[PDB]
Amino acid sequence: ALFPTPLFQTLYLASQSPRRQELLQQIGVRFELLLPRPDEDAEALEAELPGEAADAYVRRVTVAKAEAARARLVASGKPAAPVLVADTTVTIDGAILGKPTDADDALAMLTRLAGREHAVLTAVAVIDASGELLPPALSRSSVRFAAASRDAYVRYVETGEPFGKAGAYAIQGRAAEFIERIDGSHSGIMGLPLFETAALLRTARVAF
Amino acid sequence: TPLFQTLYLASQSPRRQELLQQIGVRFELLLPRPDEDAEALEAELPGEAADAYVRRVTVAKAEAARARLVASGKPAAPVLVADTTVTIDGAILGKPTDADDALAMLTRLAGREHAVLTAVAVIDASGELLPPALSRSSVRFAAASRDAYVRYVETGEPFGKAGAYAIQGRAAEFIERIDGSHSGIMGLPLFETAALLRTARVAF
Repeated sequence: ALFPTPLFQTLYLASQSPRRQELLQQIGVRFELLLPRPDEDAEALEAELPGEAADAYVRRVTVAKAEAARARLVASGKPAAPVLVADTTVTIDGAILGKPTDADDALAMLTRLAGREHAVLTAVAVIDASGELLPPALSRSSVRFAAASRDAYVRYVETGEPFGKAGAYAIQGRAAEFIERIDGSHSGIMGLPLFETAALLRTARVAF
Repeated sequence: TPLFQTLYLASQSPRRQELLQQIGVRFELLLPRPDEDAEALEAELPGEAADAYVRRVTVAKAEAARARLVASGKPAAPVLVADTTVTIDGAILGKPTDADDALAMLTRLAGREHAVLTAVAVIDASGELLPPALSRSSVRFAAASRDAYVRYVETGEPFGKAGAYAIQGRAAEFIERIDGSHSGIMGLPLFETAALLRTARVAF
């Protein structure tokens, strides 16, 4: 691993996520948010295709996010620097789990995860300062939930933590009470795998 | 039913304090008094296994925390302690003594798998020491390079941590993979800790 001398003090972060922001701060990366303009439909890039495996999906979506972020940068007229994006999916038996629509949905997702392993996959992509897409990296992790009990899961849902979370849980919150083990990358599970992200940032000559 | 709204955490570690707050548990602290040699509790025994070491030190911390509670005159409530060690090739790696020691530790961990063992113990409000729990994790470091380890030591992040790295900091850059518990590696394994706290009737 040969790290060339850095040329860029600041990275453009094309992410609204507080977790991804926190994880960049954890490795000492300075960043400027570069968020989708009012006229951009950022949600459209995240639609799945049919029969598409989860690893294929998250990679594809991450590449599109990267391309949209770079086009955003060109149109802003702001000075050239690398741009970063990422995407995360939570799956069990190949099925993608989204955010619960209500308490009963949250309960049903958690009872599905309970007593089993599931996979959390995060892809990260960086477009360098000259506009070249670097190879996206995929972080694969598994997460084991205790069987616990229905009442234990109801009690968790009643805290409200499941809402807005893919798979009805957050690893960095109260759900840690049910997580027996993980295998892979805790930062990856949270939405930005730091080993692979650091590597892309050294390649893109970002100082940290 | 939970009976206690709060417990005592007998720990000076910012990481253990943050982790406990993460699961929504309210806590006061029982910190060592200035004239209490808290460091001597962590002395290894000659030829002692890492596993036995962390267990034994955690029971000793629990009993010193019991005496602190008693001395303080504060009300009965549960008491929580934990201890963490890093091990590779059967050897125990503690907190580095200086920058040279931190570099020697990291050089020993580079390109290899090591284990991080954290024991946790709770004394319930009645004064009964519950069975301790042990969280075992493994961590894989990339080879990286001497130079890259030198720069990391330069940041100061190795100091105060067993094995001379902080998983929740810049060291994440050379950690390829973990298996076990990220909170356990940081010093308070939340799965095992939560279970003890439910048994001790702490509200959260």
